[PDB]
Amino acid sequence: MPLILLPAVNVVEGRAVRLVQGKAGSQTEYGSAVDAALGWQRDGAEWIHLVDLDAAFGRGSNHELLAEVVGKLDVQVELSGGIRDDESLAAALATGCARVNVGTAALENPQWCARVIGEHGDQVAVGLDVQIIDGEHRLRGRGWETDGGDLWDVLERLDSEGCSRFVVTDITKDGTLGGPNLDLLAGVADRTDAPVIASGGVSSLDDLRAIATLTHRGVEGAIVGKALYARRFTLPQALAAVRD
Ligand SMILES: NC(=O)c1ncn([C@@H]2O[C@H](COP(=O)(O)O)[C@@H](O)[C@H]2O)c1N/C=N\CC(=O)[C@H](O)[C@H](O)COP(=O)(O)O
Repeated sequence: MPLILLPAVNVVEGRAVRLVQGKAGSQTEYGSAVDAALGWQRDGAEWIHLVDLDAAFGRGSNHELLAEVVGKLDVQVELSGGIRDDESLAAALATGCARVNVGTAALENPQWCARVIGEHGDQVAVGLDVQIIDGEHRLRGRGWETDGGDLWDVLERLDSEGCSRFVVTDITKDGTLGGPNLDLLAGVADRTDAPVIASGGVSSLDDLRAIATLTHRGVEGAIVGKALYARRFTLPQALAAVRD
């Protein structure tokens, strides 16, 4: 199957935004989150990667608006941000979303995370957001403010636990239009049979073709934010590119 494309809708105060390397001072904005989501659906999206960035940064919630978005969409939503306990996991799932991503809690609450992987299966994926410095692949939590440990040790543990899916970001590529980190993606994909979703850095249709070349190694899809919002290319171009 071709690479699945997931347009990102990253929500700050109800708006679709992007950041450069997850840093608040670099925020660009693209309208209402609901209009963004509906637009990508109109354009052909199979999936929306819907992120509550206020919740990821521990500074607020867009949960009600995200529930509205999920409810209005016909297509599948992968929902994340703030999903750190039983209450917030249930609230997320109660929206009717297809699945969630857990970030911080995989780092800080491994037992909880293992429990929810166990109970929820394919509805729970883990986001592995990686900052690589001098070869050290570190996970980042809490809106990428915190250190969450070594990627490979955590990946190994999650994989052992049965984690359904991993959503992998090179944080230093996220929002940069600098290209995906294909090394990191292949590295993760080669260490798990669980599907991997590539997130961050896409800058061109050729970047998507490049990620597509990894589908056989288990890279199932790619999340695309800035290239779409900035109108580097269109969704149908992208959908067509991954089938070249
Ligand atoms: N500081 C951040 O920006 C950030 N911090 C956490 N998350 C996510 O918050 C959730 C974890 O929350 P929690 O720990 O569980 O509360 C997880 O999903 C974290 O992965 C972020 N999402 C970043 N990009 C969002 C995205 O969708 C890009 O648009 C996409 O990579 C495309 O990038 P592009 O434009 O194409 O380069």
